[PDB]
Amino acid sequence: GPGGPGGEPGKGGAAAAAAAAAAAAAAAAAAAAGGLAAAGGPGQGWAPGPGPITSIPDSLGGPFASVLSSLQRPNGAKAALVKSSMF
Repeated sequence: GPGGPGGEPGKGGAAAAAAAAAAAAAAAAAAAAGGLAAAGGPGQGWAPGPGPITSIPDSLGGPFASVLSSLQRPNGAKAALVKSSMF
């Protein structure tokens, strides 16, 4: 036949994997000692297009984005990871 070539081997590495495993533990220990952060983005936004840097609030006590809804009806059970349980 004509043949049947292929592609060079990808990039492997054990350290790259271990690094991720250890990194995870560190974050856990850091919080155990006291507390540093909660998530990679303190505030509400995720808006379309490029936006300004995440500047901390000026004695407001709320998320980055400013509330627009005047009358926000009462709602509950709105979370991605809800506290589950089992017998």
